[PDB]
Order: sequence, then structure tokens, then C-alpha cells
Amino acid sequence: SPVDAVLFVGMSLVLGIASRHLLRGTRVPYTVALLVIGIALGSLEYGAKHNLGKIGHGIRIWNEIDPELLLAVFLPALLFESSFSMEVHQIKRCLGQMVLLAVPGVLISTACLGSLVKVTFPYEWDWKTSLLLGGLLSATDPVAVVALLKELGASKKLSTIIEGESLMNDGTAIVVFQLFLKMAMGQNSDWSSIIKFLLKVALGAVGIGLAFGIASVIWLKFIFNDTVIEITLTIAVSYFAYYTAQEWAGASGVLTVMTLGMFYAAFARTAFKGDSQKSLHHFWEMVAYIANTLIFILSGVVIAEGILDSDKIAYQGNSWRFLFLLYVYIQLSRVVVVGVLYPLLCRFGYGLDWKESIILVWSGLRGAVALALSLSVKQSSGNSHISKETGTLFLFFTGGIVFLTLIVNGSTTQFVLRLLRMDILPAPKKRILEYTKYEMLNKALRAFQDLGDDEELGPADWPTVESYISSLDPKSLKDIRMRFLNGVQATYWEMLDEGRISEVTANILMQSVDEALDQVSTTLCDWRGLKPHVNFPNYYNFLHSKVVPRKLVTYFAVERLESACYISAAFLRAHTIARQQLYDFLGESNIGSIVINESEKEGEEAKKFLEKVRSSFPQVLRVVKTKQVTYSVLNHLLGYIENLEKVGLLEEKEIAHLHDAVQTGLKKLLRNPPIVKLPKLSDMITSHPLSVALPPAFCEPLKHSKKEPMKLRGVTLYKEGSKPTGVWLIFDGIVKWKSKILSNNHSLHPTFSHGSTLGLYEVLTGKPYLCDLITDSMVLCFFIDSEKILSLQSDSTIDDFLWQESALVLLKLLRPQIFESVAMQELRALVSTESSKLTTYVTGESIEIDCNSIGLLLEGFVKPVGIKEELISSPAALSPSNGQYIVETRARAIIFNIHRGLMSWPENILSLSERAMQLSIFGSMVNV
Amino acid sequence: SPVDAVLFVGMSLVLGIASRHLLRGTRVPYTVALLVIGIALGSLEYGAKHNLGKIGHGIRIWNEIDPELLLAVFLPALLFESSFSMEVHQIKRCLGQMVLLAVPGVLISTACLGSLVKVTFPYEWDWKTSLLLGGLLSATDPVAVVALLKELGASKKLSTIIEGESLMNDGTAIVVFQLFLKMAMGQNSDWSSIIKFLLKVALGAVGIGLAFGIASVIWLKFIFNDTVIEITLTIAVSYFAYYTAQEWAGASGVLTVMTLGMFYAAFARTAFKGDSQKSLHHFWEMVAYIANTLIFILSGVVIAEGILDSDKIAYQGNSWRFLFLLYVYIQLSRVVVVGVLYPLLCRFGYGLDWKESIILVWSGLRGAVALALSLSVKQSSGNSHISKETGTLFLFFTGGIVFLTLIVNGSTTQFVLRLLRMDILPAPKKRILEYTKYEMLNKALRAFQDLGDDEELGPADWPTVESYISSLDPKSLKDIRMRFLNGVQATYWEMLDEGRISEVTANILMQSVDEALDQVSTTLCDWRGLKPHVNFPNYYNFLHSKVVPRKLVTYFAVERLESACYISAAFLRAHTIARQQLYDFLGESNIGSIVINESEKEGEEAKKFLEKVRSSFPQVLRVVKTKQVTYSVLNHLLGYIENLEKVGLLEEKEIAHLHDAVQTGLKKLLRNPPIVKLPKLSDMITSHPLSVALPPAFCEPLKHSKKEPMKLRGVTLYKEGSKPTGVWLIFDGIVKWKSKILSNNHSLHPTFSHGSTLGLYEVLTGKPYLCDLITDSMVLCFFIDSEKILSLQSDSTIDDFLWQESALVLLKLLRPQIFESVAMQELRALVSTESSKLTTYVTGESIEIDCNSIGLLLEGFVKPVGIKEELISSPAALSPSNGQYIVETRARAIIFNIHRGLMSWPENILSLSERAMQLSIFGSMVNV
Ligand SMILES: CCCCCCCCCCCCCCCC
Ligand SMILES: CCCCCCCCCCCCCCCC
Ligand SMILES: CCCCCCCCCCCCCCCC
Ligand SMILES: CCCCCCCCCCCCCCCC
Repeated sequence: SPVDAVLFVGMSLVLGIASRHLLRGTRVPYTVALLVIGIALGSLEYGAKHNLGKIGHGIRIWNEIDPELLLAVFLPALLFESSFSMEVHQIKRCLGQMVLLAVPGVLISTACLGSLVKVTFPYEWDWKTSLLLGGLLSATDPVAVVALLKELGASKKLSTIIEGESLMNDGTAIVVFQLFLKMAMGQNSDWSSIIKFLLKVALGAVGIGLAFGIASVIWLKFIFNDTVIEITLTIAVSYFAYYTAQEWAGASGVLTVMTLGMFYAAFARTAFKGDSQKSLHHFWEMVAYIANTLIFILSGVVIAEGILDSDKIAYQGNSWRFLFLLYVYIQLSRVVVVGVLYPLLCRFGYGLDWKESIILVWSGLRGAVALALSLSVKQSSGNSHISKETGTLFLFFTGGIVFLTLIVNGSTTQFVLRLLRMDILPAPKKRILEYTKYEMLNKALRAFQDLGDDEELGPADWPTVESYISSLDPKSLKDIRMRFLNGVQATYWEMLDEGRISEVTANILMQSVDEALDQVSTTLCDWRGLKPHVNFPNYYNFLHSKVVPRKLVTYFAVERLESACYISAAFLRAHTIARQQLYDFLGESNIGSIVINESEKEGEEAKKFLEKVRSSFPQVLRVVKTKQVTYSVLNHLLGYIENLEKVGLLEEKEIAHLHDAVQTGLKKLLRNPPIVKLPKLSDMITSHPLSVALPPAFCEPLKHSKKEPMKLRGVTLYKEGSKPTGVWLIFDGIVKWKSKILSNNHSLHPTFSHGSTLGLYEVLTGKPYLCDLITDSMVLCFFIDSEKILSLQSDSTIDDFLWQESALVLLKLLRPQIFESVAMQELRALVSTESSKLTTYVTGESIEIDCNSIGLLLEGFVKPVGIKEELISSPAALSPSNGQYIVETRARAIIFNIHRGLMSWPENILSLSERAMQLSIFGSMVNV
Repeated sequence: SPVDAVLFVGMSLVLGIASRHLLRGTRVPYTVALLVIGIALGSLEYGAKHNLGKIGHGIRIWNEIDPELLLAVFLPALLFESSFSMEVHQIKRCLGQMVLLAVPGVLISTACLGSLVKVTFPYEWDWKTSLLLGGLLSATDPVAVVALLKELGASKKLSTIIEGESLMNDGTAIVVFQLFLKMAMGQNSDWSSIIKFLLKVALGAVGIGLAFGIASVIWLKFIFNDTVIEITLTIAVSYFAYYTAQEWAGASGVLTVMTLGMFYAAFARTAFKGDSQKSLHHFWEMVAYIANTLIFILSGVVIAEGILDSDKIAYQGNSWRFLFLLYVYIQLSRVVVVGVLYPLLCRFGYGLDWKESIILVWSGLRGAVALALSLSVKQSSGNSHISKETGTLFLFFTGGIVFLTLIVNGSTTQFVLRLLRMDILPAPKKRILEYTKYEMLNKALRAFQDLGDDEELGPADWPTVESYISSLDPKSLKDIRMRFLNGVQATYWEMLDEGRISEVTANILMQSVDEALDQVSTTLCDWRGLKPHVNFPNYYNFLHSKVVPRKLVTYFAVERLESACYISAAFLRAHTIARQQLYDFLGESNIGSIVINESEKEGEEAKKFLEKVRSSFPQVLRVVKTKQVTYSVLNHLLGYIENLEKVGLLEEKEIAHLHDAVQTGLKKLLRNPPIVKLPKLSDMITSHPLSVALPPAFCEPLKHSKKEPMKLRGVTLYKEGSKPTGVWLIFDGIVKWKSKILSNNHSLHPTFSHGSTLGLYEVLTGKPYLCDLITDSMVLCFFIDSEKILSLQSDSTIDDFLWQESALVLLKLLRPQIFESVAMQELRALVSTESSKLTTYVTGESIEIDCNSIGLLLEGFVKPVGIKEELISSPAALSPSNGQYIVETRARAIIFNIHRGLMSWPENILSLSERAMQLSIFGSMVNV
């Protein structure tokens, strides 16, 4: 007999799947179909009293459910996914509005609804019962609202506001529901008892949720490679926190589960495995789906049971009159709440104008949370406090309100949104969507070439493949700003793809750019959306508060400045890249220079933050950079291991060992910031590329002590035109170079960084300093005298290397139009290639610059052919004029063999053998 | 009060997580800890009668579980993942052994155990009760055995055998358990009733499972983009099939759920979404985990309850004596089963030698299925048929046997496997593992370069990244065969990565190569493992049986020859590629030629199968190739959309629309083979690259009728030395070319394919046919006369194109050392480039062949410089001798600007500026 509850669950799930599948893209939630199906089924079982056989047995078994078991099983299932899929950064952006719409919004709605259904309803209810109903059906469902917002097409700001207030209204409304339910149960008669009950049920529930979250997050941090226990841990901790709060501490288990889910959303994005995230979210979304379906069908069944009893509440008239009165009361209470909070709602978080206010009012969808609360009231009814007729009325009214709100609100808020002209996609977003569709076309055609060379199967059919994918200026400052922001977006996309930034950092940066794309008429506001995430509050860790460890200080600083450092570095890198790209796309136009200077002025707060990090905490950026690099490394290893697993190339014991090793490395990363040894001067010397030339005897004068490598920002390294007093080794930081003498035209990013030595050209030649260096950051720089460098010129193997270093520096100096937007590791690869040749040239010879190569004069004089006799100075960067140069004096030279379309998309995009190629690859012809 | 069952579930889950986490890499299943914990907890609640408070309330609630509700909730949860994660191709490889170990193996074990516990046990049991116990504890658990095999390290053959027999022993043993349980309930007294009960409970259960599988698979095929209802559909169909079989049809719900899971494993790999697969498998594995944990803890609790009752079965002595007797009876019965079936087990499927037989005997792990069956017997005990003492004895004995088997078998089968020397990894697999680790090192270092250029954060710390990844001839015919098979493996990996083959096809091919890597001493046996998957049984569809539709015939042929065509084409392509690669790695050694000829002889059955497909069903390969190409295209689009979703670049409504479109395209693909229009002669002409030269007036002589494009294999197209009677257009198929006159040295793959026209050089010049063409397949070839081609020489825009086509053909003819292993679409790109120049050269001029380019003489004579005067013929392929050529007569020439390390891994793998580069990127220095 009890096995028929399994049948009830199975048939309810099948009906839920059928309703969800049939009512997709219909404006009509499948939940109204579930409620109607449950009501009809309960009418068959109870009103008409037909023989449903084993169907009716399960129906009756589930109708005899315990109220408190009902809540304990279903409410965590409903609410955990809503609270856990919460995205933390949009919530921190609109949290003032969230709490405003949650706590006082629910309080005002409860007051209005309770007063109205007290004064008007004919059931001679109490104030306790009236306010219990008011606070019951004051909880906007997060599942229904999220499902509505998926297909609604509203803006991200309004979608975030509505979703967050919907998921917090549940907590507040269930708190007040428990308060007034205990009141109706003859408790909480005094104000002091009210305060104690609220204090316990709210704060203790939040504390239990936080404690369980902390314990489970630490446990997850110590669970390395197991994606099954990571999800069953969420199940166990959720259903154990609910029990510990409701039964053991007497708190609110719902608030405990919601705080647990929010703690998981905040501090457990790195506690779970990366590939365990999708499975865990899918499982909890499915559990919410199953709980919602079961609650809707059970609520329908029990409504049919209760309103077709001896009393026949369904044939009383007053039931329906006051059901529609209750619906208009819902609408008026939501209007009152939004209007009262509007003067404060429009000033906090995201701006709320009158258009978003109408959608906020109209998206008052009631769902399975209110249904579950009223069902628990109905199932516990029949005693002296809440009569059976009253509990049946509560369930009937709540079910009718859920039905009416869904039908008249989910189906009509799309109309209200298309009206008021809030569904229109703005021009930058339309351009971006067209670019993405164009790139998808390019990917499809490229995949079609890559598989067109098959002799066994033959040729494919392009028309069929197309059928399956058949659903895919320089003077205006506004458009140039829009192109620049598109370039910044493209650079963020590129660095996310290459692994330089994580998905959360990428989302934050992309959201900032999307915000900035609406103010392209005014100055670039790209950093405005990043300012909330980049803050440096205080550094009291150096006031002896935590200098005794000196060891936890790095931990708190890194955990406290990790995401901000990533955001600042990514912002600066993307702005530099997009600035260079906009210079290449526009060339020399004054509007391009205006936007370039705008970006340079805007990128000052990020540099100031990075300076604060460098000064206050000199070791944090090393740890942060190391963590980023090894995180990307381990993700690349994970991708490789996933490909190995798919192909089945390795033994399942060896590939499992590799997977365990990489996943353990990732968990140990995201558990604890890397313990990076702070480099002294000795190991910074030995890690500099100049150290191969410097002998170990010169490397150990007390490990080159007595000099602090730190140089403050704005400190000149050496003045231009000065004598070669020495060279500078850049172990870290940024140095700017200025030179009016040098042909520094259009040097957009004059900069040298770590692993660079500056001044070798001058000390090796004796010529005055070619450029003016000033430190642009906290530079870890060491000075070695020219005597030490010049004394190294004994051997010819070291002279070659020193002149190649000089070649590097002058390549980034003499020719910055090509070699400034390249790393000085790629440039070292270019110079260090065996094909590159350093040559001392006797007077009267010729230098062989040619096609597909470049050369740079080091020391000497050269005169060309076919042009008026010119005495070219020693630094020349000798480039092919024709795509010549008799050696004049004793010469030195070395010859080297030397998503990005979003900025310039609809600009950067025949023969009788080109048409044949299209025929040979494709079917007839396609405009590739 | 009933809310305490939620507490029981939560604490049981927490204890299960703790046991699984603590006992990882311990040889000890966490399930023994679960059983011990449950026994101790039940002892506290029932024996010692301590006040456990709300813990004991949940304990007692779950102790009062219904037996049949217990089975209905837990057995589908346990067994669905085991039956659904079943891999179909290894099962079809060893199915004879599977059924042999499942049906008669379980029958023999049941007979032995029942007879032994009837004759020896002191409880005066019946034959019905004795055989009920024997068939209860005759079900080897699939969950425990799978978990053991994950860490065991046994071969794939033995692992597959053990896993499959374990997951089918459950079906057979639960069938016999239901039979003998109904017998003990006073039923099935006659042989005819026995036959009817077996017929119903087995065949009707299989039929219900098949029907539910068919319905749900069609439903899934019509569910496009919803990964949540796709998993809750599995839940609903599983728990509805169980109910429909057990309660409505009276069949076995367990057999129904297992056949449903096997149907999902077989015919629903394409019914679910690709990205829904991992989430669905994770969910069902977690459900099996939760059910197993709950069953073990509940079984412990109820054992403690039953053996500490008034009877005190735990203090009787006989309980323990016959528990250990029952364990030795388990061991002897398994020995008897394996020994009796060995003469047949060693001849069917995978060979079973005496070493794998010992592991087969010893891996007799009993688990949660036997525990659940005995718990259902215990919970239903207390009546006249099965006494309370008997049911308690059943549960106690089954729990003790599960405990003893786990402790003494899971912990010691690793020892038994390391003994007998079955844990040693063979040399080819060790080499492959070392190659994978080397490639992971290369990936890690490359990811370290790609993020070393950061001016804001600074430099990373390579030692830390390394710390996080610190766990990573030409004369022997055997080694050359091993290298060739490694090259075939690498090519399979490459085509899986590029999307030419799916993951199932890749797994089949890789398994075939792994099998072949053990017989490298003998001839290449790569095709031996593919022969089971490549069969062409019959084609009665053309005997008027189904020619009336002519429309379903393609559907059945494609669904029936899809995977076989993929396997054959991939095998032939990979063998051609690896043959060319082995020629490049070895050069000219006779051993390399021996292996090359071995591969060519081996690749004949695949070509014969493709010929059978081409002859019998001329339209199937077009459909199959189109489906493959569009599947890869849609997967690439999915990857692009996933990257778009991660970055948050598009609106969540537009990106959702793109995702829905691509996923709908994929579901419509895997639902129905593409409807590819069979090309007539007219559209094949218009789709050939020669059709741009051919005017529409020449294209429509009744759409060029009266000629059938089909040419049988072995039909010569034109003989060498013959007059240019015409040219041939290759729309499909393969043509081989032979020419002793031409310098065809080391032409390893002489072949032209679709989109190629052959003979233009001869008709344009009048020279005799340079090579001998014979059709190597069913070629769709058209003949156009030389008069039509020569009459096209009026314009100079068409002459250029015709001579460029001739250049293509002669590039693949004159110079096959470079241009035969390239598509004739890439070669068309090379020739059609604006940098390529066709030139008519007046007598006495010079031709400018240079570096980084190639040239080919078309028509005329040429004499070189510095070598004895040579009169080079018209086809020359004029290549730079120095890295010259005075035009002799009226000349024609055109000048063109012209995982793979697995085969040659530990063979294909400083300066003072190279050491500095390592310093500038890394920390000190790493051997890159
Ligand atoms: C006493 C009346 C019946 C009470 C039923 C208890 C609630 C059980 C709900 C189980 C839902 C299972 C589906 C979960 C799939 C992820
Ligand atoms: C007397 C009836 C007892 C019922 C006990 C049910 C315990 C289930 C707790 C965990 C359920 C989690 C999944 C819920 C999905 C809707
Ligand atoms: C009447 C005694 C208690 C019977 C309990 C019914 C079985 C409910 C099992 C629910 C398990 C929920 C966990 C599923 C999570 C995926
Ligand atoms: C009187 C007690 C009724 C209990 C009904 C439980 C129904 C649950 C059916 C579906 C359970 C699926 C998940 C099981 C995971 C172990």
C-alpha cells in the first residue's frame, strides 16, 4: 500500500515533464497546468469519488502528509538552488535595493494584505490569522520569477533586482509566517516574547547556516577529486542544517538553508571543482523542479479535497468573490510597497525609473513557497487554533492567488515589457550580436573545409549543413568610443580564452564594459563599473596587529586583494591593447587620439590601486600572479586530461591518477594562496637574464648587499644625454622612457618591465644616454657599474650576448611601431634565433638587409645607395627601403629574421580558379 | 515526529561522506564503515536502549519501513546507474561470457548455496527458504565491484567481464529471489505455475522496460534544449516502469529498471544532449551512492535491532559459526560456478585464462542489492511463512556475508592482482604514458610563457607552478610495427580532436589499436578489433520488400551502416596518414616498407565494406558524410556559444536563442539522418570545379543525359601513352594513377578524389597520357570530349584557369613527395592565390624560381645554368636546385609560392642569449 506514493511521485513527475515540454514558449508557466491537473485529479479522487485504483491510493497517502515533514522535505529543495545560483557581484551591486524590497517591502505587503483581509473577508478571522494569510501570500517565488526572466528579455539590472528581491522575500515572508503561525498557535502573546522569537528564528538561523556553511566549505576544500560526494555533501548539509535549525535550535530552517546557499554562492565557488559546478547546479535546479512540480500537484489535489468536503467551500460563492478580492489586494499591496519604497529604491544600487517600477510591480508571481506554506497550514488545521475550514480556506486562497498571479502576470508581463519599449536591443548590443553570428558563420565554414577532404566517405552536402545552421564613421567621437570599448571587450574575451583571467573576473570586466557602452556619448566610463570591486580600505596589518606572524598577513592581504588585483591588471592590459589596436585601426585621426587620451586618463585609478598594493604589501602581487599562472596551467592540464579520457588512449588507472593529481593541485591552489618565497637581491640577480654574463665571482659580494632594489614611482633611473655611468637591471615594475632626440614617433606604450636591463648600449659604446627613464611604478631595480660591465668584454661569447641585449633594448626603442606591442620574451626569442647574426663589419663592406628580415646598426657609420650621401648615426634600425648601405667606418650591426576583429568588424571583412575552389569545397557557391 | 526521518537521511549521508572521504585509497570500502556505524547505532537504540533523542526517532521510523516500499525506492536507485553506465561495445564483445556468468552462473551458485545451507544449517529450514537465501546472496553488487575495479588496475578485458557479470547477476539473482520468495509465500507449487511465473516476471519485465525505453527515447528525441527535464525524465520513467512492472503487471520491477537502463545505454546515447550526459551520469551515480549508503546504514540498524531482540540471535554462537560457514560456502559456490563455466568461458568473448579466473572467483563482492533483498525479507517476516526469527537470520547472514566479502575480498584482491604479476603495465602502454606526461609538461611550460608577459602583476614563480605539477631501433620489425600503431593512435586522436569522428567511434578505434599493440610481434592486427563493428549482413531492401517507400530504405541503411562506415573511413584515413608518417620517419628502410605493405594488405576489408555500401546503397555515404560534417559543425558552434556564455558578452536572451538553435539542430540531426538530395548528372556537373569554365549552353544538352556517371572498381579511365581523347571529371570515388615513365618514386598514395578533373594537361597540350588511371572505387565520373575543352580556349581568362587545373593535377603527379598528402582544396588555395602567376614565356627569356616558392613547367622547353645542357620535357616541376633555366622554345610555366609526435616521440624531441631567455621567462633555468 505505501508503495503507491512512489506511483504518485512518478506520475506527478511525468505530468510535470509533459507540461514543461508542451508549454515551452507559450508565456504560460507549466505550473498552472500542474495545478489544474492536480485539482482535476483530486476532484476525481474526492469530489466525484471515482475509483482511481492505485492512483488514488498514492493520492491519499500524499494527502495524509505531515505538514512539518512536507516543509522539511520540500522547502530546502525549492529554495537551495535559488539561493545558491545567486551571483554575488550583482547582489553586492544592488544589495541596498535588495534588502529594501525584502525586509520592509515584505513588512508593508504583510501589513496591507492582513489589514485588508481582516476588514473585508467574511470569515470573522483574527488579526493573527489575517496577518498569517497576509505574510504567507507575500512571498514572491524565485523559481517562477527566474523562469519568467529567462524568456522575458529584460535588462540585466532589472532582472537582477527582481530575482534578488524575489529570493529574499521568501526568507522575510517565511520569518513573518512562522511568527504569526506561532501567534495563532497561542504563543508570542507579549512584545518581549515577539522580540525573543524574532531574534532566535532570524539570527540563530543565520548563524546556524553560516556555521554549517563554514564547516562544509572547509570540508569541500579538503575534498580533492570526488564530484559525487561534493554534491551529496550539499544535500546532507542542507537537510542537516534545516533539521538543526527547525528541531534542535527552534530557529527557521528555511532561513538556515537560504543562508547556507548564499554562503555556498559567495565563499564556495572555489570549494567545488570546476567541472563539478555544472553537475551540481543541474542537480539542484532539477531538485527545485521536482519539488515545485510535486508541491503544485499536491496543492491541487489537497485544494480539491478540501473544497469538496462536507462544507463544499467550492460552492459557496464567497470563496470566489473573495478570491478575486484577494487578487486585487495582492496587486494593490505590491503597488503600495513599490510606491512607498520608490523614493529610496531609485537612489540605491541600480537606478529604478518608472518603467522598471511597473515591471517590478507586475512581476508579483506567487509560486510553490506560498503553496507549501498554505499546504502546511491546511495539513495542520483542524485544531482549536486554526480550524479545518480556515486551513482549507488558506490553501484555497493561496492556490487561487498563485494560479491567478501566474496566468495574469507571467503571460502579460511580456506584453507590458514590449509595451513601454523596454524589449528593444540597443545598437552596440545589436552590432555585437551580429558580430557573434558572423563569427559563428566563419567557424561553420572553417569546420566545413576541415572535413571536406575525405576520399572514403566522399564529399559532404553544404546545403544540408547550412539548413542545420540557417538561424545564424571615423569622425564621430561616439562611434570611436564604441569601437574602443568593443576592442576592450575583445581583449577581455581573448585573455579569458587564454586563461589570464577567470570566468568571474571576466564577467565583472565584461559587465563594466557593457555599462560603459551606454555612456559612449560621454567620456569612457569603463572603470566606473570596476570601482566597486577595486578598493583598498586599510592596512593595519603593519601596525604590530599581525606582524608577529608576518605569515598570516600575506594570507589576508592576498585573499583581500586577489580579485581586485586581477581586475586592475586585466583592465590596464586590455586598455593598453585596445589603445594600440585603435591606433592601428584609425592611424592618426584626432578623434582616435582623443579616445586614446581618454583611456589613458581613465586608467589611473587602477594604477593607483596597484601602487597601493605594491607599497603596502610588496609580496602580494607575486603571489597573485603566481596563483593566476598556475591556475591557468592546471586548467590546461585538465583540458588535456579530459581529451585523453574522451579518446580512451590511456589506462583508466593512469589517467585517473593524472586527473587526481591535477585536481588535487587545483584544490590546493584555491584552498591556500601559493607560498611564494620573497626574492632577496641575490636570487633576483641570479634570475635576471643578464646574470649569465655576470660571473659567480661578481655575483657574491655579500650577495650584492647594501643596496635596496626598491625604487619609488617617479624616480628617474638616468637622464638623457648623460654619460654611461652604468646599467640598470629591472627585476620588477615599470619604467617609462622619453626621448625627443630619438625618432619616438607614435610610441604609444613606452615601457620596459621585469627581466630587462637598460643602458648596455651606452656603456658598450660610450654614447650618451639615448632616452630618459623614470620609474612608472615601485621598481625592484639594481645598479651595476659600467666598470663591471666593461670588464666583461674580454670574451667574444659574452660580447655577442651583451650586444644582443642592446639590440633588444634598441628594437623596443628605435622601432616602437612594431616591437613595443611584443613581450621581451618573444623579442628575446627573435634575437636569440640561430638565424639572427651579429657581425662586426670592416670598413668598405656592405650589410645584407633583405626581404622578410630586419637589421639594426649598433656601432659605426653607414652610407646608402641611390639617396643623397647621409651619415647615419650608430643607432639606426636599418630597415629595407625597397622591401645599399655601404659600411663607412668600423661598423657593428645585427640582422634579425622577423576575437581581434570586434573593434573593426564590418570593415575588416572573382577569378575563374577562385570560383572553382568554392565549387570544389562547397556545393554550388557560398559568399565566404 | 515523522520529520526525524529527514534527520536520519541527513546524518546517514554525512556519515557516508565521512567514510568515503576517510577511507579513500585504503583498500577498504567505505560501505563496511557504514555497516559498522549502522550496527553500532542500532545497538545503541535497541540493545543498550539508550536515549538517542531525535536520532533514535528517525532510526525507529526507518526501521518501520515497508519492505516493498524499501525495494521500490532503493533498488531502481542502486541499479539504474549500473545498467545505464554500461558501455555497449565492450558488452557486445563479451556478451556470451556475460550471459554465461549471469544466467547459468547464478543458477549454479543458487543451487550450491541452497543445498549447502539446507543440509548443514541448524534452523530446520525448507528447500524454499534455503534456496531463497541461496539466490538472495548470489547477487554480486555492481557498485562495489565498479568501485573496486576503479582502483584495482586490472586489464580492460577482465574489468569489462567482471563488471558486466556483476551487473547481470543482479537481474538473474533477483528473478530467482522473487521466484523462491513467492514459493515461500505459499505459491508456485506446480511446475506449470513455475514456468508461467518465470515467463511473466522475466519476459514481461523486459518488455515493459523496452516499451518504456522506446517511449522515453522518442520523447527525449523531441526534447531539444532542456537538460533538467532530460534527467527528471529518467527519474520518472525509471520509477514509473518499476511500478508498472511490480504493481500493475506483476512482473519484476528490478528487471524492468535494468532493461530500461540498458536501453538508455544502447539507444539513448544520442537521445540526451552531449553536455547533459555528464550531469545525468553524475546524478545517477550520486543516487546510487545515496541509496547504497542508506541501505548499508539501515541494514546495520535493523541487524542490530533483530539480533538484540528477546531471542538474542547475537549471543547464540550458532549464528557466528554458520556465518563463517556461509562465507566459505560463498567462496566454494563461486569457485564451482567459475570452474564449471570455465571450459565455455575461455572460448567465448574475451579469452579467460587461469589468472583472470582467480580474480573472477575472488571478486565476489556482495553489496547493497543483497542487503536490500534480505532487509525486505526481514521487514516482511513475522508471518506464518517466513518467521520473524528466519527473516532476522536472513538479514544477519546477508549482512555478515556482505561485510566479510567486502573486508576479505576488496582489500585482498589488490594483493591477488599484484601477485600473479597482473598489475604490470606493458612497454607500449608505458611509452604512451610517458609521452602523455611529456606533452603535459610541454603544455604547462607553454602556458607559462603565454602568461609571463605581465607588467602590472609582474613575473610569476615557476618553482611554485612546478611544485603544483610535480607529479608529471630502425631494424626491429616489432618496434617499427609499434611505432606505426602509435602513429595510427595519434591520427585517431587528431581526428577526434578535429571532430571527424565521435567519441564512441574514437573509443572503438583506440581499443582496436590497443589490442593490436600486443601482437606487434606478428602482423598488424589493427582491423581485428574493428571486424566485429563492421559487418554487411544483407540488403533485401531492394527485393521489393521496401522499394515501395524508397524513402525508409535510406533511413534503415544509414542507421544500420552509420557507425561501420565511420569506423571504416577513419581506419583507412588513419592508416594512410600513419603510412605516410612512417615513410617520413624511416625514409627508405626495408622494415618500414614491410610494415607499410602490411598495413596496405590489412586495410582491404574496410575498402571491401565501403564498396559494398557504395554498390548496394549508393546514397548512404553521402548522408553519412553530411551527418558527420554537420555534427562537427554544430559541436564547434556549441563550443563557441559556451565560451560566449562564460564571458557574459551577449544578452542572456540572445545567447539562449543561439544555444537553443544549435541544440535543436543537433537533436534534429541525431533524431533523423539528413535528407540529402541524390545528385543527378546535371547538378554534379554544376558542382564540379570545372563547371566555371564550361558555359551554361554546354551544360544543358538535356542536362548532359544518356551517360551514367557510375564506374565500377577496376575500370580503367584512360591508358597511359594514349591520345588525349578527353578529360574525366571525378565527382566522387577514388582513381589510382600508375606511370613508369613519370618519376613516380615513393608515390605512397597515388589518388585523386571528388572535385578533380583528370586529363586537362593532355588535351591542352596534345601530349600523350602521362599516367594510367584505374578506378579504385565506385566512381561517379563523367567524360567530356577534348573538342568541348579545346573549344573553350577562346578567352584568356578561361585558359589561365584550365592551365591552373593542369598545374594542380601535375603537382600531385610530378611532385608527390609533398603534394600527395594534401587535399585538392588546399592545393587549389595554393594555386589560386594572387601570388601565384601563370606566364607564357617568349623564347630566350628566363624563369624566376626563387626561395620559398615552387614552379612547374607546362608546355615548352627549358635549359639550365651550370649543368650539362639538358632538354627538359614539358612536365618538369621546376624546383630550386640551390634553394638558371633559360627559356628554350615557346614556354609555359606557373610558379607557386609554397599529437603527430607519438610515432617518433623520444627521437623528435647552449648560447649565452638562449640561457638568458630561460632566465627571462622562468626562474633559474628549466630543461625545456
Ligand atoms: C506520509 C505521506 C508521504 C510522505 C512522502 C515523503 C516525502 C518524500 C519525497 C521524496 C522525493 C524524491 C525525489 C527526489 C529526486 C531527486
Ligand atoms: C513517514 C514518512 C517519512 C518520509 C521521509 C522522507 C525523507 C526524505 C529526506 C530527503 C529528501 C530530499 C529530496 C527531496 C526532493 C523533492
Ligand atoms: C515509512 C518509513 C520511512 C520511509 C522513507 C521513504 C523513502 C524515502 C527516501 C528518500 C531519499 C531522498 C534522497 C534523494 C536525493 C537525490
Ligand atoms: C509512507 C511513506 C511513503 C514514502 C514515499 C517516498 C516516495 C519516493 C519515491 C522517489 C524516490 C527517488 C529517490 C531515491 C533515492 C535513494
